[PDB]
Amino acid sequence: MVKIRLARFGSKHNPHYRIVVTDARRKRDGKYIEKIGYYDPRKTTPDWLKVDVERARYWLSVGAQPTDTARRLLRQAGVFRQE
Amino acid sequence: RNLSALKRHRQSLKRRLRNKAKKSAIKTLSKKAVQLAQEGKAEEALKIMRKAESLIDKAAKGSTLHKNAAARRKSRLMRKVRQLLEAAGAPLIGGGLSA
Amino acid sequence: PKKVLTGVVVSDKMQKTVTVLVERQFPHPLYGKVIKRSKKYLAHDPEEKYKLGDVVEIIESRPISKRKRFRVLRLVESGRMDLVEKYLIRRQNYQSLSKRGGKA
RNA sequence: UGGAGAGUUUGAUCCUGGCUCAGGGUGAACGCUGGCGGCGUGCCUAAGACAUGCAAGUCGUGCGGGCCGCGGGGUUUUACUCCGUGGUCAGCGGCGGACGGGUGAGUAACGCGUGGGUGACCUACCCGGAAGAGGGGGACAACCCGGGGAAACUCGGGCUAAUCCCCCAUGUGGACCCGCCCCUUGGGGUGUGUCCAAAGGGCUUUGCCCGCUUCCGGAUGGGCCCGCGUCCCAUCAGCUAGUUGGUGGGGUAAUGGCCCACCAAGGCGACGACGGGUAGCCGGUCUGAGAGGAUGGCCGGCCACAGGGGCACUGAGACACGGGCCCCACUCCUACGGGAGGCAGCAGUUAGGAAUCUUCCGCAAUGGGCGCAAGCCUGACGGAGCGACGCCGCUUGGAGGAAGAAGCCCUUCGGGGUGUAAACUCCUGAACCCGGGACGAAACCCCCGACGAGGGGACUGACGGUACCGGGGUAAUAGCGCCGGCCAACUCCGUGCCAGCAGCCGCGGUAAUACGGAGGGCGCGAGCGUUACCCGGAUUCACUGGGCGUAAAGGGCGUGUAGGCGGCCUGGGGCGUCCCAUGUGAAAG
Ligand SMILES: [Mg+2]
Ligand SMILES: [Mg+2]
Ligand SMILES: [Mg+2]
Ligand SMILES: [Mg+2]
Ligand SMILES: [Mg+2]
Ligand SMILES: [Mg+2]
Ligand SMILES: [Mg+2]
Ligand SMILES: [Mg+2]
Ligand SMILES: [Mg+2]
Ligand SMILES: [Mg+2]
Ligand SMILES: [Mg+2]
Ligand SMILES: [Mg+2]
Ligand SMILES: [Mg+2]
Ligand SMILES: [Mg+2]
Ligand SMILES: [Mg+2]
Ligand SMILES: [Mg+2]
Ligand SMILES: [Mg+2]
Ligand SMILES: [Mg+2]
Ligand SMILES: [Mg+2]
Ligand SMILES: [Mg+2]
Ligand SMILES: [Mg+2]
Ligand SMILES: [Mg+2]
Ligand SMILES: [Mg+2]
Ligand SMILES: [Mg+2]
Ligand SMILES: [Mg+2]
Ligand SMILES: [Mg+2]
Ligand SMILES: [Mg+2]
Ligand SMILES: [Mg+2]
Ligand SMILES: [Mg+2]
Ligand SMILES: [Mg+2]
Ligand SMILES: [Mg+2]
Ligand SMILES: [Mg+2]
Ligand SMILES: [Mg+2]
Ligand SMILES: [Mg+2]
Ligand SMILES: [Mg+2]
Ligand SMILES: [Mg+2]
Ligand SMILES: [Mg+2]
Ligand SMILES: [Mg+2]
Ligand SMILES: [Mg+2]
Ligand SMILES: [Mg+2]
Ligand SMILES: [Mg+2]
Ligand SMILES: [Mg+2]
Ligand SMILES: [Mg+2]
Ligand SMILES: [Mg+2]
Ligand SMILES: [Mg+2]
Ligand SMILES: [Mg+2]
Ligand SMILES: [Mg+2]
Ligand SMILES: [Mg+2]
Ligand SMILES: [Mg+2]
Ligand SMILES: [Mg+2]
Ligand SMILES: [Mg+2]
Ligand SMILES: [Mg+2]
Ligand SMILES: [Mg+2]
Ligand SMILES: [Mg+2]
Ligand SMILES: [Mg+2]
Ligand SMILES: [Mg+2]
Ligand SMILES: [Mg+2]
Ligand SMILES: [Mg+2]
Ligand SMILES: [Mg+2]
Ligand SMILES: [Mg+2]
Ligand SMILES: [Mg+2]
Ligand SMILES: [Mg+2]
Ligand SMILES: [Mg+2]
Ligand SMILES: [Mg+2]
Ligand SMILES: [Mg+2]
Ligand SMILES: [Mg+2]
Ligand SMILES: [Mg+2]
Ligand SMILES: [Mg+2]
Ligand SMILES: [Mg+2]
Ligand SMILES: [Mg+2]
Repeated sequence: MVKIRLARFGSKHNPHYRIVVTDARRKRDGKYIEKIGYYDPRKTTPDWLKVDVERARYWLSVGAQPTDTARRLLRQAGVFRQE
Repeated sequence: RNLSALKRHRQSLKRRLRNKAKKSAIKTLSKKAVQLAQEGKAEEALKIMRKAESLIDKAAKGSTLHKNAAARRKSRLMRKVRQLLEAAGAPLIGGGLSA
Repeated sequence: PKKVLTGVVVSDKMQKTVTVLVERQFPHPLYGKVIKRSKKYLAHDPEEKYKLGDVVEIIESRPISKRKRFRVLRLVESGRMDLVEKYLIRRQNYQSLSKRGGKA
């Protein structure tokens, strides 16, 4: 099914993931359906994680299944927070 | 060597014979109805047609016919039978055709 | 949108099918001058309603056969073999240009 | 914000004109040379052949067993026999094996690009919604018994479970025929008739979880069709009979001669059919002032292929690289009857070649498959290795030091050069030593809380004792090409049309700035040259941006077909053309 997962975009020893919505079957770095965020594991800048909850929620509402790390990040940005 | 994908193969043959079988029946009963109808025997033709209809749907119950493949057979069947009966018939047993 | 084209009926010698010669104009990709290029479409005619010289609109359709993926929409204006003539002569002119002799 | 020209045809001149150089680029290769590091990149040839290991499995929460344990019962005791539990093996059953990874052989094509069409369609797993799962029956492995074979394995006989197969029921609904209605190419609704459902499992058991069934829809992925665009040869001009169309049928998820029977006689071509050559296409890449030329490695998208040819089965999906069948070539085993194979997966071997790497580390991260989960599997991938192959960073020292050492070197022998270069003085301190030492990892999980939101906790690093930080600390690789003009840089000597240079002009037949060496010099420097190839300069195919009296170029002349082109006024249309809005123009670049 369609997923919300991380696509690798940094450089050697300089990982920079790109949180994308893609079909489960594509290369992890292949053609995605939509970019809905980014994530710098090493937090090299204050802005090491953006998400756009609006969109993350649209895909979740239509099927998109996030990987474990994907939701960990989506949650950290309050995608599932309902308070 | 030796990869247990051999299993999928075994499995496919059981499936093959199973599908192959159901279809044989379908075609056999279909031709059967198309025959009695062609001979104007409305009563027992519709009788058999119903069996053919039934077998077709059941075949599409699992992965033997499925989709709209079943629907064509049925259509083509009800069509030929009803037309062939247009040679003095009157849908006697009033099987699956709707007056 | 299903492409709609307008052309002339050059062939009629076919059952439930007519040939529509469609022209188009465009600037040459390198030399600029506007040039006319044409193409024949085999269009569907279930009622054999159109004849030679009929300028008809053709619409993109669901395949009717190999070659036939267009149906005749409507008639734009009829009778006019001046258009059929160009095609015919240009067709007959093919006798001269070859290896064998021909009173083209 | 963008455009430089030069040498070379003559005694000399102008022009024409070709050749050649200066620039930039490359999956490079070769020669001489070679210190460190980051990031990229590396069979371009025989799509030659491949040893070996690894490259796809996973579920005991679908099912029954076999072998090996441990333990508990029936019993007064034995035999016998009942239950529980651990490991293990395959089997049945399911999901995955149609992805991910490889290569461009084929293909000049709706293959690809771009814009559209599908009332001609499909889509497992995921999401939303509606309805539901009542009863009965059956078989085949495993296992057991026997038979044929060297083996691969194959034949028969018996028993058995299930989310395995079948029947009956319920029919939300849906399928099909006929009718009617709305739409209008097979879209939606409706009525009668007929036809079609289901699977069970798990417990933090008498509910909740995982799952099952039919249907409507979403999302994603995909099939098919159409306009336009996509190389060379016309010393390839005619091509075609499934051919073109029709009717009926078959087939498919679906249109279609897709396939078949029958009928019609068509269809295509100079706006280049057919035939031959070559070639995977694109985003882009290189070059160019631009127009354009060349190109398609790496990365991303599409296609195609998996020893060559054909074929279909199973599946939501394959005509299926590590599935099946047959033919062919080949390797291998052989008890010769007959069998086993297919690295264009990673790595590696061998062959070919001018030439292209480690039979490495890890699944810690991201991604994928299966599982409730634990977790298992992932040569996808993340890393390290080798190669100046490319790009960037960096070092081989810093400051002082004679009107100037030695040697070499030229010399009008007086001096001139190498040279502040060296020596030497002082300063710093690449290497290397010692110490500390990461980010990448927080989730899954478990506890609280509703298996939710939210809060809390624990486990987890291949790279790696690496990066980086701090202390200590030695002056410690230099090379290559060139110096007649173009083209930055000149002298001596040897040689004597020889030996040899040479990109183009051209050098050498005894005073050679052009050969060879030397001193000196220029250029670049961990590289410098060479060869090859692409674009430029080259307005040297000229669309931008050229020509044809005598330089290459007017057809020997005419007639005329297609085609190209077309006077003045008005009106309609609005195709070309122009304008506004809007959609599209993936990411990377
Ligand atoms: Mg039969
Ligand atoms: Mg010249
Ligand atoms: Mg002359
Ligand atoms: Mg001269
Ligand atoms: Mg060396
Ligand atoms: Mg490297
Ligand atoms: Mg190759
Ligand atoms: Mg092997
Ligand atoms: Mg492995
Ligand atoms: Mg015991
Ligand atoms: Mg097992
Ligand atoms: Mg692939
Ligand atoms: Mg060809
Ligand atoms: Mg196609
Ligand atoms: Mg559609
Ligand atoms: Mg869809
Ligand atoms: Mg649902
Ligand atoms: Mg049973
Ligand atoms: Mg038994
Ligand atoms: Mg036996
Ligand atoms: Mg038996
Ligand atoms: Mg029984
Ligand atoms: Mg029933
Ligand atoms: Mg009903
Ligand atoms: Mg309608
Ligand atoms: Mg209807
Ligand atoms: Mg109805
Ligand atoms: Mg239960
Ligand atoms: Mg003919
Ligand atoms: Mg037909
Ligand atoms: Mg059909
Ligand atoms: Mg015929
Ligand atoms: Mg051709
Ligand atoms: Mg090729
Ligand atoms: Mg450019
Ligand atoms: Mg130019
Ligand atoms: Mg360009
Ligand atoms: Mg291009
Ligand atoms: Mg390559
Ligand atoms: Mg690529
Ligand atoms: Mg495809
Ligand atoms: Mg091979
Ligand atoms: Mg099937
Ligand atoms: Mg293989
Ligand atoms: Mg060799
Ligand atoms: Mg992993
Ligand atoms: Mg994972
Ligand atoms: Mg000094
Ligand atoms: Mg884990
Ligand atoms: Mg609780
Ligand atoms: Mg939490
Ligand atoms: Mg020193
Ligand atoms: Mg020179
Ligand atoms: Mg000079
Ligand atoms: Mg000599
Ligand atoms: Mg001399
Ligand atoms: Mg001389
Ligand atoms: Mg000299
Ligand atoms: Mg040019
Ligand atoms: Mg000229
Ligand atoms: Mg002349
Ligand atoms: Mg003349
Ligand atoms: Mg002549
Ligand atoms: Mg005019
Ligand atoms: Mg005109
Ligand atoms: Mg006008
Ligand atoms: Mg217009
Ligand atoms: Mg526009
Ligand atoms: Mg846009
Ligand atoms: Mg872009």
